[PDB]
Amino acid sequence: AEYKCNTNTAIELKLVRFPEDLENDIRTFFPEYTHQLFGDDETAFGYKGLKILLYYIAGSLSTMFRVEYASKVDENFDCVEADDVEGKIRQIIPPGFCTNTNDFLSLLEKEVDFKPFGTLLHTYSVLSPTGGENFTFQIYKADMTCRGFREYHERLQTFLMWFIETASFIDVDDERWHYFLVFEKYNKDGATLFATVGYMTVYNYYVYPDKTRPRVSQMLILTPFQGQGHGAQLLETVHRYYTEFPTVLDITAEDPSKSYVKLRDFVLVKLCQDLPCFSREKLMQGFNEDMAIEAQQKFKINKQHARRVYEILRLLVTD
Amino acid sequence: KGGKGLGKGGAKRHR
Ligand SMILES: CC(=O)SCCNC(=O)CCNC(=O)[C@H](O)C(C)(C)COP(=O)(O)OP(=O)(O)OC[C@H]1O[C@@H](n2cnc3c(N)ncnc32)[C@H](O)[C@@H]1OP(=O)(O)O
Ligand SMILES: [Cl-]
Repeated sequence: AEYKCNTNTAIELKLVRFPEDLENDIRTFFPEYTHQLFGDDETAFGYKGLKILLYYIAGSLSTMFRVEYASKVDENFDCVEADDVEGKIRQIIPPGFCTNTNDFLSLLEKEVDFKPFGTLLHTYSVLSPTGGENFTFQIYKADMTCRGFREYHERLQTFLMWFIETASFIDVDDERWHYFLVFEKYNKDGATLFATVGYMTVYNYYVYPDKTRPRVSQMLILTPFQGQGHGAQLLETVHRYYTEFPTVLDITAEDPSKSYVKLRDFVLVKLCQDLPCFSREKLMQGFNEDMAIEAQQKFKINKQHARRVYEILRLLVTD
Repeated sequence: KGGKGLGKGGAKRHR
């Protein structure tokens, strides 16, 4: 019974910039979902003191994968075999990971060579109000023409399984996939390096005869960076990106979560708040179609979402 | 795993 383990707490994830991050428990985070590998019960059988280590170098996401345990069942005395935990994980990470912290640390030495993929879209800083540290972030649009992107995306996509309930891996040969990446800049040994923060995949969905309606598919801000404004920056940058294309109608999402809906409401209200069609005097007259029209034309906001924007803003202007 | 253009084609969790 001590040989059944919850895989949501057994799987230990780290993003590593400095050798000491390996021994800092603050750096470790845990899946929200493991049911797609370990079933509805999210349990692995056969091991006491199970640790599934998935450690990633912060930028490149070069991977160390190790399964550790205190003891395990012996089919000779227990008459049952332990679960193939190692095989399950290898189903969703690419080959070539290292298997010990020595080798992982040697890869960390050259992490300065890691550079962000694609075209720079936006840079922003979180400036200290109090004379402390400032932090600097950048958003890129990347694709499979970028050297090393294909392999990096394979390392990255594993994180969707832990954090998006119904995540599936996309067909990267499909040319309608767009990729948006968020990086934090940081210094180490007098150099400047890039840490992966999160990303979004967007499907450039065809609307006959000659338009598209970009569909937000998979969006993830990695645990350590959540609730700090990055998700909002990312969705805003994405809207701003597609706003330059007349052939884009507006932007939607694939089966959005409650938390995504909340995020989207936040971003879209911010974008629309000072538009002429959403003035207080207009809001007080009730929803008008030209609010959807203006939101679509200015920011590629879908009509359904423009209506929510109206509701939220009407509530804001009243008591 | 999902059909064409889908990234959320996996299983829901049923505790
Ligand atoms: C639906 C899809 O396309 S995929 C599913 C979305 N992804 C996931 O659920 C994966 C796990 N979660 C995440 O990756 C992230 O937490 C995201 C993308 C949901 C949100 O990104 P974050 O960087 O954490 O959000 P950010 O800090 O920019 O939030 C901006 C504002 O949006 C709203 N908001 C964002 N997340 C939430 C939430 N979970 N609940 C309620 N409101 C939220 C809030 O108003 C927030 O402001 P606040 O922090 O002052 O309350
Ligand atoms: Cl939607």
